[PDB]
Amino acid sequence: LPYFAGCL
Amino acid sequence: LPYFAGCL
Amino acid sequence: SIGLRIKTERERQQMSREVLCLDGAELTVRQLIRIEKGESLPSLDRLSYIAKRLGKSMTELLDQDNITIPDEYYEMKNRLIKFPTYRNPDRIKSKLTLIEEVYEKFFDILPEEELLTLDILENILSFTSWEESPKVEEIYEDLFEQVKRKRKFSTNDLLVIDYYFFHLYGRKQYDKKLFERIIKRVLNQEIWTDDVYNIVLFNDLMAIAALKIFHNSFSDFLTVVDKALAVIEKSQLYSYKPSVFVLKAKYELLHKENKKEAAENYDKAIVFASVLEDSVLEESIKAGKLADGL
Amino acid sequence: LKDSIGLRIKTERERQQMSREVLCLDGAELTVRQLIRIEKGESLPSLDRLSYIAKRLGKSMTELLDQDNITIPDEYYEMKNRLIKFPTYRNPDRIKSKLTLIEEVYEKFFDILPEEELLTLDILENILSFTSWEESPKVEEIYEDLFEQVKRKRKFSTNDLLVIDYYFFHLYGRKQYDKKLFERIIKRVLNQEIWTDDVYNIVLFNDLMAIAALKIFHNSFSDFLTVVDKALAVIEKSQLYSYKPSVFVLKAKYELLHKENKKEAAENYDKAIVFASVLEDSVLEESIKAGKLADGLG
DNA sequence: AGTGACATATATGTCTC
DNA sequence: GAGACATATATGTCACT
Repeated sequence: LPYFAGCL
Repeated sequence: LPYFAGCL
Repeated sequence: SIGLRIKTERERQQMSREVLCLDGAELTVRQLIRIEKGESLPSLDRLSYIAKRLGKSMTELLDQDNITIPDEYYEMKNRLIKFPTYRNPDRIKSKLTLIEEVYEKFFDILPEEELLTLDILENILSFTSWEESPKVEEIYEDLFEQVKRKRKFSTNDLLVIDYYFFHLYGRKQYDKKLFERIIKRVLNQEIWTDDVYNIVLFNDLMAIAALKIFHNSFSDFLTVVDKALAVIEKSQLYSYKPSVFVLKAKYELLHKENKKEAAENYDKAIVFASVLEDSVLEESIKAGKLADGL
Repeated sequence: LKDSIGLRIKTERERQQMSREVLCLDGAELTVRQLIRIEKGESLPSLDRLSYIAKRLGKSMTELLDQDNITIPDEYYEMKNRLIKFPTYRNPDRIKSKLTLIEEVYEKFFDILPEEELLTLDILENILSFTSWEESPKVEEIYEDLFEQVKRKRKFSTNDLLVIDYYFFHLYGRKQYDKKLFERIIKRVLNQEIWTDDVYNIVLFNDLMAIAALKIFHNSFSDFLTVVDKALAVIEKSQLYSYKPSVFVLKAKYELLHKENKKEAAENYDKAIVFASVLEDSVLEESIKAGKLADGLG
């Protein structure tokens, strides 16, 4: 996933 | 109490 | 029911009997079948292991009169705790209205600790002035007297302290040594993972800073600001950081005599309030900046 | 535990000035000799006898064992708070740090953690250690039975949303996937209720970010703004604005690829950059500024 | 996947001093 | 109170499908 979807 | 201290 | 509550909770988590029993070193799948079917009454040893595996307490598993607090209460409690009124009368009236809704809906099932939190929060929100509002001693004699003797503070302890800070704000004559004791103890508190505890702790830190400004006692002022930052950094509740920038703006203006650095901190609070889209907070910070000769 | 209960029984019995012989009554339900073994710790009482002891003492059986025993230490929730609440944004140094923290959490609390907490840590470990769909195991490999049950559930739990997040990680950059299954769980993710469990809402927000990133890769913007609104609903209900910069990036990519509006795309990007700068996240702002420069803006 | 058979463990009762 | 022996129940191992 891109960086913005890595909210964990 | 001032507004910035009213964090409730 | 004891075997049925275990079986229902085990199937709720989509857990098989083998996963719950693991290697059988503490409970075999054979005996878990007997327990859930009611053929055998589980001993406290095995029931203690079953509770640990299911994430429930033994009290939750066998309490016949066990009442469960619905999610609607914590949703209403979340709105009462997490949405700062900033002493706005419309936001105060809305929370006082919500407090009355919460009470008439859940009073029969809420324990005394939760009703005490709603009680103190009702007096904090509906506070008018140190003259008219009820004195902290009148209503919270025991709680405030214990706070005087207590070293570690709870959520309701910090709420009583906040109501004490509201009464202490306007008075020119006050107990100076008692106020110094409370400051050091609030600064000594440890930041939990409970957001409700950290929010009330942040409120006390904001009231301490506001009291030091009214008293013009800027000793240990940066220590309070640092702990207010530490609470924000650990809970990641940045809805309160604009109030920290106001503290730094007040510190530069009134103590460091640096107006240009005080206005820059004010601008950071206004920008922070704008990106949060809280116009009530943004309008209050801009009004405080202009009233401070900026 | 044997002494913990026997101590509580003897204390409450002696404070009520009731003797052992008076408590056991005739002996139909409990004898004095056994009560001595229960109080002194030689024997652990059964539920039927513990119920009689509570009834004679005026307490409920819950009150005799109302001790909060086998409670998860505060240090776990503090270390768990660092794992759930500090977004790595797929940064290698932040991912490895959380992978290190999971190893520390597992060593200290494995014997005491419930199954759902252990499952949360395990799924989180795979999501963090995920690299690419070719080098990382499929969701139907490490969570076979679990993901099959998720395909049929209507109300998703926290661990169910975590499995869906890993499944979203394997879908990205992939062709010839189960299309109908993807659209179905999208509908079910957009149907979940937003309560006050921040761990749930953060993971729910992650799934919403993964859906939008997949819709952008698929060039399918149907219900894209619906995913955006539910993402803002999570932020506004939980007041966790640490994740709002990601939403502004979605609205920018929506204006750039669906509306063909590079003006609004560059404007929502700037809102994300000033939001990340006001949050003081160097990795987040430098990542958003690299995305705007890659999309041909600013 | 739940069974039943049978031994063991533990709590519990009934003496005994 | 405490030790001795018997009993009821919970639990574990085996065996079977």
